[PDB]
Amino acid sequence: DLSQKQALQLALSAREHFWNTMSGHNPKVKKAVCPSGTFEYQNLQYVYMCSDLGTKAKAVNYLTPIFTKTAIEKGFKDYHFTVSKGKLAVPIGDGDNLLNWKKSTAKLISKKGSTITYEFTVPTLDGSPSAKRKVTFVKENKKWKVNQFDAVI
Amino acid sequence: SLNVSKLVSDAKALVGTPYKWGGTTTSGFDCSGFIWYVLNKQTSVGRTSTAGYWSSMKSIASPSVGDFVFFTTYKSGPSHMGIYIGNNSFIHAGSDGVQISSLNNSYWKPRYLGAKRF
Repeated sequence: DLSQKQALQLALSAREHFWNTMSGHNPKVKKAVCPSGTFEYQNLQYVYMCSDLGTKAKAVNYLTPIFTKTAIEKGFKDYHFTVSKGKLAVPIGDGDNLLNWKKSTAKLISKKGSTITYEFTVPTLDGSPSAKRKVTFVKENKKWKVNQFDAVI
Repeated sequence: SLNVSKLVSDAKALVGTPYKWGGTTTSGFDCSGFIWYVLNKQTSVGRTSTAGYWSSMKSIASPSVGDFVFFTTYKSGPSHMGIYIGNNSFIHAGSDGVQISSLNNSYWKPRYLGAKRF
């Protein structure tokens, strides 16, 4: 029971959360302070998350609205988060807005019980050949949420 | 200071690897890591953001092969980068993957910020 127009709103929602999570700050929270400092672990350079996302619990509270609980476990693992001096840290990285999700198109791939998956064809600002991104939606609590962290971007 | 023959060839082989934030591995890269991965094949270098590589690299006006080119995509300032591979082309790591793109494309060219060299 999830439409195409609604799914893009959720997918564009995960896009927002993923970027901000990876940047270390929810831009809406203007009262935040971002700890200076870099370190090396696992051959990765790490940086400190801003105050609003400073603890894993604050991170988990940020995302449980759009991402299933399992997506958040795997995400904290996949993107190699770590805690130093009591503050969460991320490996330094950059984002890419090449995919224009706002002008995407969604085609329903599956609907079986509590799980729904849609295929998105995304135009590129680049003029590049457009991209196939499959997003799976699973209903946690009663809310439809995305079941993988990096689904959008 | 580097074998440009090795840099451009070492990069080109990786075409088709996908995209991941902070990706320093052959299983997924970003602007910063793709250059980091290709660079550490020859010499030991530290991991930084596209903004860091902009500020830790020596200034030039016109790219030669092996130089680094910078673009403004998602934010003001350097937010995406690649290597100049000749012609008017550059190899970079983007959402759809590692790609070859030319500097006379309508997205990149207005947003070509400048070039900085190792």
